[PDB]
Amino acid sequence: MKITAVEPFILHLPLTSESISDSTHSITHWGVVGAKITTSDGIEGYGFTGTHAHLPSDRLITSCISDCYAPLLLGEDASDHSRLWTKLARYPSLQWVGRAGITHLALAAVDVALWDIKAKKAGVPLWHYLGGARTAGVEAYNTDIGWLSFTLEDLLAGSARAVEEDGFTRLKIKVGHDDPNIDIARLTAVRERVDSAVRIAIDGNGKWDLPTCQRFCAAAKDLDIYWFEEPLWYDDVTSHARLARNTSIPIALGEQLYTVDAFRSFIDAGAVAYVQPDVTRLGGITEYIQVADLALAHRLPVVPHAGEMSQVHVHLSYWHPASTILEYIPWIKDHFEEPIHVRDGVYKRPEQPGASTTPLAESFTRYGKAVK
Amino acid sequence: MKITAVEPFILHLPLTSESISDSTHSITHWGVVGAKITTSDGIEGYGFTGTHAHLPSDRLITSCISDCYAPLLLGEDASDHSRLWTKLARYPSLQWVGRAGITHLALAAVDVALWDIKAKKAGVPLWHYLGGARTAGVEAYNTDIGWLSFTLEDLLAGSARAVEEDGFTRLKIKVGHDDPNIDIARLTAVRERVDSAVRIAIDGNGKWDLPTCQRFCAAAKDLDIYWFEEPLWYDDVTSHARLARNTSIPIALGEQLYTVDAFRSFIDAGAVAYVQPDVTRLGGITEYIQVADLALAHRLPVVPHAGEMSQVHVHLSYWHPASTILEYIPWIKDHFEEPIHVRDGVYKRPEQPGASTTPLAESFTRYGKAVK
Amino acid sequence: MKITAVEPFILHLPLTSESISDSTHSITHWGVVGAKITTSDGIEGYGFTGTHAHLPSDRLITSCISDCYAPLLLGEDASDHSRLWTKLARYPSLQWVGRAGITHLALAAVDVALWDIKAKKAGVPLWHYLGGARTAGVEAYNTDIGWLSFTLEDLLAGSARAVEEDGFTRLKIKVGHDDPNIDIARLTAVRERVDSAVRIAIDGNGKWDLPTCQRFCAAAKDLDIYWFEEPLWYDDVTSHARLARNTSIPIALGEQLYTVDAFRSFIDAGAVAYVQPDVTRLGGITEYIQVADLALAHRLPVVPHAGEMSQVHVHLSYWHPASTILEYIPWIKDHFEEPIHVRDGVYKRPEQPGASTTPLAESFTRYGKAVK
Amino acid sequence: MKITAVEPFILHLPLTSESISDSTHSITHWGVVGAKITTSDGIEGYGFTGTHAHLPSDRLITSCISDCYAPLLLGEDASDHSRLWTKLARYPSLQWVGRAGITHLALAAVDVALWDIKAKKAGVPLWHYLGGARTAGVEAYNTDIGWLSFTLEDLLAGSARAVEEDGFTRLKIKVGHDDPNIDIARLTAVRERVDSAVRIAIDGNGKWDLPTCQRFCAAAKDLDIYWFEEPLWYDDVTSHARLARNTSIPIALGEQLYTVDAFRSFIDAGAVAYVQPDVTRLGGITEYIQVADLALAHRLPVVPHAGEMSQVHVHLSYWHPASTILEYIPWIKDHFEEPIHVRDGVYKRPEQPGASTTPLAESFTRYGKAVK
Amino acid sequence: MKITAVEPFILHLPLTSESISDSTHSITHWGVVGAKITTSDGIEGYGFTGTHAHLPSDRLITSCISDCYAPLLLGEDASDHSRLWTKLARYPSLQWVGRAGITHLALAAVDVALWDIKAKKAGVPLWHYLGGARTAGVEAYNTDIGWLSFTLEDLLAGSARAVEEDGFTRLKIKVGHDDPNIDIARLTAVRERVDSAVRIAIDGNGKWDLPTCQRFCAAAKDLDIYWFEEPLWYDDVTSHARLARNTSIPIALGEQLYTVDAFRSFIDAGAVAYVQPDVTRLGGITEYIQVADLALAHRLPVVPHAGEMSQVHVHLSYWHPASTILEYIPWIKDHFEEPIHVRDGVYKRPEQPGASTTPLAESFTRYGKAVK
Ligand SMILES: O=C(NO)[C@H](O)[C@H](O)[C@H](O)CO
Ligand SMILES: O=C(NO)[C@H](O)[C@H](O)[C@H](O)CO
Ligand SMILES: O=C(NO)[C@H](O)[C@H](O)[C@H](O)CO
Ligand SMILES: O=C(NO)[C@H](O)[C@H](O)[C@H](O)CO
Ligand SMILES: O=C(NO)[C@H](O)[C@H](O)[C@H](O)CO
Ligand SMILES: [Ca+2]
Ligand SMILES: [Ca+2]
Ligand SMILES: [Ca+2]
Ligand SMILES: [Cl-]
Ligand SMILES: [Cl-]
Ligand SMILES: [Cl-]
Ligand SMILES: [Cl-]
Ligand SMILES: [Cl-]
Ligand SMILES: [Cl-]
Ligand SMILES: [Cl-]
Ligand SMILES: [Cl-]
Ligand SMILES: [Cl-]
Ligand SMILES: [Cl-]
Ligand SMILES: [Cl-]
Ligand SMILES: [Cl-]
Ligand SMILES: [Cl-]
Ligand SMILES: [Cl-]
Ligand SMILES: [Cl-]
Ligand SMILES: [Cl-]
Ligand SMILES: [Cl-]
Ligand SMILES: [Mg+2]
Ligand SMILES: [Mg+2]
Ligand SMILES: [Mg+2]
Ligand SMILES: [Mg+2]
Ligand SMILES: [Mg+2]
Repeated sequence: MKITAVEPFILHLPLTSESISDSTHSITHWGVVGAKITTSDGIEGYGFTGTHAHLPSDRLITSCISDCYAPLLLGEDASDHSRLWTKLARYPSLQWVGRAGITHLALAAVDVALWDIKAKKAGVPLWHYLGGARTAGVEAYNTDIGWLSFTLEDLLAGSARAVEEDGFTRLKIKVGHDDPNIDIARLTAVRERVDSAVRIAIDGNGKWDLPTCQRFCAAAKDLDIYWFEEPLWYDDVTSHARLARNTSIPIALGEQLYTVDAFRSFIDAGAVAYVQPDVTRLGGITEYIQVADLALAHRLPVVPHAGEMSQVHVHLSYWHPASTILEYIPWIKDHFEEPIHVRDGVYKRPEQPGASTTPLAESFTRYGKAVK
Repeated sequence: MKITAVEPFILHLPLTSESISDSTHSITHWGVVGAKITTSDGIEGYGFTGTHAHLPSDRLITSCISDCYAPLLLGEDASDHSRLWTKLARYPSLQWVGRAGITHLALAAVDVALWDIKAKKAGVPLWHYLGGARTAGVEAYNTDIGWLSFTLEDLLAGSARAVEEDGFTRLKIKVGHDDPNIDIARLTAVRERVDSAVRIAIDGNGKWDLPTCQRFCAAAKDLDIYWFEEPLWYDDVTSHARLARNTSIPIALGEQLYTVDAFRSFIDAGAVAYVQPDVTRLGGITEYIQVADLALAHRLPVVPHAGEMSQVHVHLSYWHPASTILEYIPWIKDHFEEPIHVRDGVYKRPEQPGASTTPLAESFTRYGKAVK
Repeated sequence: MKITAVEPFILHLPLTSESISDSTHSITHWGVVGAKITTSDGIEGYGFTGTHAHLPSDRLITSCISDCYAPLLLGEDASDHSRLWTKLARYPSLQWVGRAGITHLALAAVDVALWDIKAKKAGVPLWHYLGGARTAGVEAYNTDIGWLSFTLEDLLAGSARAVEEDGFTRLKIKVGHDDPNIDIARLTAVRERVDSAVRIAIDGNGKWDLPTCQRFCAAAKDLDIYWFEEPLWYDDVTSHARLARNTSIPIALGEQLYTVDAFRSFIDAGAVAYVQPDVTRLGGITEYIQVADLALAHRLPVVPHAGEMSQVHVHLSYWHPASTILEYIPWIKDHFEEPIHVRDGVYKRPEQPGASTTPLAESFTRYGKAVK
Repeated sequence: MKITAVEPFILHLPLTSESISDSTHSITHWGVVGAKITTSDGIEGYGFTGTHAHLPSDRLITSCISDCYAPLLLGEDASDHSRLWTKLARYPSLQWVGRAGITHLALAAVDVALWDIKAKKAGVPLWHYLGGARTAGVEAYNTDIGWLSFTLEDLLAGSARAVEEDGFTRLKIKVGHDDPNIDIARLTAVRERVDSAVRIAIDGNGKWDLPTCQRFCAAAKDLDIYWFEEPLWYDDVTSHARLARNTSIPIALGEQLYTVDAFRSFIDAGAVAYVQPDVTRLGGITEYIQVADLALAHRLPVVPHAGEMSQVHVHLSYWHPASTILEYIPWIKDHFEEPIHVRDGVYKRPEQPGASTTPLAESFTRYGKAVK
Repeated sequence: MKITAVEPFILHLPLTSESISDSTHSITHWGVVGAKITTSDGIEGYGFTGTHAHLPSDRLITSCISDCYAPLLLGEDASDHSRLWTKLARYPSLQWVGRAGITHLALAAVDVALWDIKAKKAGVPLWHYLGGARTAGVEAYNTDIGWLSFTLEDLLAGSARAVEEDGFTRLKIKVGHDDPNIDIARLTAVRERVDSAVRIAIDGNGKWDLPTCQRFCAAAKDLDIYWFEEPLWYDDVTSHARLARNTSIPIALGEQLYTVDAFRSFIDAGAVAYVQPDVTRLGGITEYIQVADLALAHRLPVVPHAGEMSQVHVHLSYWHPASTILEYIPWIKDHFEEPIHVRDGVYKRPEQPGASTTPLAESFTRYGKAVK
């Protein structure tokens, strides 16, 4: 049906703690920056990217949606999401300043909105729309207990609680101290504290260089590390490729990669084992699927990064057959008409029509930010 | 909606000539071998593979459909095509005798029928269902004027008529004489006879070995050969990789590859530049799309092989953005409710709901063969 | 001598326990699916593939034999097994739907029957026919004690028994739990239970992905694992090549590879150390010998998978100079005119004319299935 | 000296023709989009990126300068350009939505401005500031005669005039018709029309795929093509590496690469011979010099793309010892206090203090666009 | 300003001990061998290489400065350091006998002098001149406690004092006994004596062969070695590449590499992780910056070798963004107008105008050697 409006929005949503840090960033709010797209039948779709809620750059994203993309969308058939992807992504003067960064992030929001419309119009949740479930249950792993800002006491207590009270069997812990031996001490303590059956991944958020990583990986050989995420600089294929061959610890990455080209480059190089596409980083669901299919072709597991806090990815992980486990961070879920829900370490299947990207009205009222 | 019936069928359809040959095969009929699947809502989906109309082996495919797969489909929701693909393909005892060959051909027919249903239920042609058109017009190329069984006089007459009467500006001509210099002579004569702006691809159907191809390609350096399809034995990746590096002539292949894995092997090795997935050889549209995505990641053109005489691939080439041109062979199109149609070298865009796999009732009656 | 009849058959034979499982399959019977080929001199040759005894698909193999291949065999000189291998394998309309899967499994059964005729006519067991013995004793390894379906208790009791009562010094144990640390625990217990001089290989039957295998293999570094069989997806060469370089544990594979081409791809990539051809999966003894010669040229060991419960491979392992040890599973032996036999961990050298593929007349009677 | 103001600007400057096209873009104006930075001593520095004068996206770049970066610049010592490059480029919440695209183009404008200040404070032109001249004359090549939008007649006329009247001996001609043989015809005609000692490079602006390029390059074997710029998709390293190996024609690229990492991927793969950094695309002069040094280490020539119509690159090419020739397009030069000037195919060496980025005052009033 | 005089000098400065040794050399003095260059404004710039104070070869370097290079410098504008680098380095008859060795060490002294002038004329320390500080503090590592000539007792004493009294948390210890197990013993003792958070690098000074290194690195697996510097022969890229792949211990090198080309060979081969350019070995600051930029493009750390006891490299490490830590050896610092100074393991940021290369006037009279 015809697109009748495109309306950008910004939400700045509070976190589990007043501030959290990884190796590289410290944040107080999560940005949900996106667009609401309405069709002539009254259907409203929502899509968004995920930011660190820095309002001046959030507004670059919304301005690209309103001023650059909206005129290319109004009056077009929303059904035609694959045609409209190319229309926007490769619009020549936008491509000139694009292919990555702001324009791509804004493209992601639009694309996801169109998919939310499609599934809404069909009257079914997206995972079902796309062709049904590949698993009886998508397992969660808990990232929220693992922030680098946590003192060791708090890291241990939260990790213990997740496992002993909340039924997680999979955690992810941040690393990235200037001296990695501090990380080794932290992980060693977590491993002594929790049951040996608990799987523990780690994430460096691109902090370290190749030689630092080689040493750390050798030092972590007995800690049964499930994967090491973003060990190195995001755009350095070759360093990842060298590291992967130097250790048995699997490398995970993808949350900072904007394009299918970039994923191809890392995958072909053997520089990534756990592939982490993100509909908020890549060009939406349309490009995510292409990356997932690339991963499948290499028989590599798809573990998407929670740029959208798994609101969209719970669908894609329930559906796409290369998928395995699913990141869990509970910061924003209660602000959606259909919150993700994890119990006993398993994500529930979405039930409402769409991609569970529709925020509560009250959340816009309370936490909406002006776009100009 | 629930699947209430799965009924296999075989059509043996006559060709443009009494017999045609390429380097390897001589045939008098094309086999359309597949499944009609009915759902509880009265929708009827069709899908098929393509064979050389050898009845005893055609019945192997239909028996796998009725005897192996129908019990796993009856009563399932036809909507769940992704889940059902895994259910069938990976059914352990079938996988044991499968992963390729007869079981995969049968899987292809089922998977296409389920997509036909899905598009029919949505009330739209498959290309539109998938997300809209990537082009205003898919260009065709004519294979039917190029058979190896044609005398040079007839090869020339047909090629000239395609170009000068029918408006084709793209042809494919078979090669594969024992002495390739005969092919060079044939191609040289075609090149002298038709306008220089006619594009001419060639197809060896896997007849020659690596040294024979190296010499042939060097000898063909002034003939402006668009691609060299299946130059070497179908499962030999390395020989293709070495030829590709030895010549500027592009290599095309895919029509004999059963799996995404095989595609990945060839692509990653640099052993193919024109990727030729085929919904009748791969595990249907579901697996085709994965291969198309894989080729898109490598920025390589998708030019699918007409195993279904392009009745399905017209949709897929209208939609998938890596697609370029489309093989035309007019043998079966008049037996469908929506025939493909080419005018002035361009495929007509499909209009009817479904994947244009629905044969005319009267074509079953006249050309059907008993499945037992 | 001229072939005068080709008669397919199916036997469904019971196992050591009522059900066994590995990482991927659970089965209750073994399918012996094949052909009896009679020559004008009254000699009867038997050859068969090995299936999971799924009757509907067993009948696809037998119908290929009777309806597709029998017409190409009747009247031919059975002596000409090399010429007839090509005649059948490359018959154009059948190659079109083959090269792998059902048509190749059927081909295997025919080929082995022709070899059985050749050795019977000569009056000698196959190993002798081929050129004599490479060893005075083919050592066995016991797979039947290691099924993934066994509880730790039973796994330990069976392993102890094979070693302590039955004189085995080589075992293979299945792995492939969702969490490989459960397999680490099982293996560690076996290692504690049996004498250190027992060689223990493992087999994942294709169940895990590359990063999972990397972590497992690092974790298994002290368990003295003899080989890790089918660690990854069967058709994924690259993942195997990366795993092989990441660990010192040798990789074994081949039971699922249909062709000499697939073996060459894995071997050339350094993706396999223990090469596992199977006459029931490859195109019979004919293609087996090609792959065994390929392995010899790489100075790699040939350790065939017991698709035929070693009834044929005992001959080939006694003869081919690259051969080493031989899988033992005792499920079907007692149904043959010459059962394999293992005493003190060594295979008895066969003595009767042929390839020891002739089943007892009573076992058709009791365990035969109708082919139609 | 302290930075006291940061003021963005947009100029839309008319071209030589009403419209021009390459294979991908059609434009009527050139966008000079940047920042004027004032220090407490009264020095004003100018820097800018280069756009296709699409006002809604130009304003994303300005809004990044004023709303994201100015607050990080006000009160800092302008002299600290290397420290400030990092402060802005790696500011956590901006890196989150950057590393490429709009944030990087804005960084480039700021960086160039701070270099302009530096050389203005020192009272010397940039090339002298950086350490003196590597050549007595930088040779020019004329791109403005070769647009794809030119008829053959006009391409010939203009090329002839550049060479016969204006004293150029180096030209660049666009290619990228859907059928490359039209380009071969065009080039063939140009080669006939102009003297044989005229060097002719070509530029596809990323239009074609690998196989198309392989065939074109073979067919261009006698045209003496100096380089083939952007033959393939901008982010596809592998296709470029494969092409570079397949032809003797040198590959040129860089104008679309945002980072040193991207350049290093292409250079290390042997995917580029003529390295084309651009201060308007990379993060300004600071990042350009890194890339030029990287090219030097590989002994490859540096031939920067005219994103700033060579107002800045004339300095960098007079200084950096890896530099060779310099693109010339005369669209904006007369709008500057020190226009570039080419006589007899050689650039005048700049004389005024600064980076020749200062527009004439009347430029802003006549061609300025409002930033909101 | 014009160069008016070029005057070479030699200082022989005493060390911390009467003699020191590494695996290859024993020395009693450090040679500061360079040039004082005077301009017409009265500014005097100093630059030097670093020798083992062998007077007959020191005088080859001085004689190159005075007899080969001064005539190419007198009357030139000192500001033109990049042009002059080329004029000298590539002067045809000197390049003939150069590109490395004595002519290159002399070039390095001249180049550093011209940079010293530049920063002195601008009235600022070099690090500020080049664009400001990348860090608030450059960390030091102490090499002077680790000489191979130290008994185990003295190695332990000094290491303990550096850490416990002087506040170092980073040390470098020489290795290179004929039997590396003596070094393993030494290191093992050091690791026991000092706190576990002390980082310990090692340096073999090119003493051992590949197999010796492979075994040592394996045996050093629990010693937490930060890097292994110059493990192998200085010009043997391949052995270094093979070693780097065989161990998780990072390789460091560069102090013996004269050119950017050599660095690029090692970096591209993956033969070095810690890049160690030295202004006294490469052609001064000009060539150092090229190599540091090359390392940046590979995201590798730059840790320059103290050929000038870090008098110059303190500036380059405060500025260049790829820099990490800085070698400290206190032998000569007190002989300079601005000594380097380390407190609590951190270098003071230089304050005086110039490159801190200016010796105290009384240095020449007390420690000067005659150049003829
Ligand atoms: O790496 C991640 N998850 O895998 C998170 O995205 C980051 O840690 C947060 O955004 C804070 O920067
Ligand atoms: O190669 C082909 N198209 O590209 C055709 O499929 C074959 O030539 C036909 O099936 C006849 O064997
Ligand atoms: O892998 C094996 N031996 O090595 C066995 O073939 C399988 O475990 C059985 O057929 C059950 O699936
Ligand atoms: O490729 C180029 N120079 O080498 C030009 O930048 C483009 O042709 C213009 O921006 C118009 O798109
Ligand atoms: O290798 C070193 N630092 O890293 C030192 O330069 C040498 O040990 C001294 O020059 C004595 O030969
Ligand atoms: Ca790939
Ligand atoms: Ca081989
Ligand atoms: Ca490099
Ligand atoms: Cl951006
Ligand atoms: Cl997942
Ligand atoms: Cl996983
Ligand atoms: Cl959440
Ligand atoms: Cl607002
Ligand atoms: Cl088959
Ligand atoms: Cl094409
Ligand atoms: Cl047709
Ligand atoms: Cl099959
Ligand atoms: Cl063995
Ligand atoms: Cl048995
Ligand atoms: Cl952007
Ligand atoms: Cl040049
Ligand atoms: Cl201009
Ligand atoms: Cl020398
Ligand atoms: Cl460091
Ligand atoms: Cl010192
Ligand atoms: Mg992460
Ligand atoms: Mg073909
Ligand atoms: Mg097995
Ligand atoms: Mg260009
Ligand atoms: Mg050293």
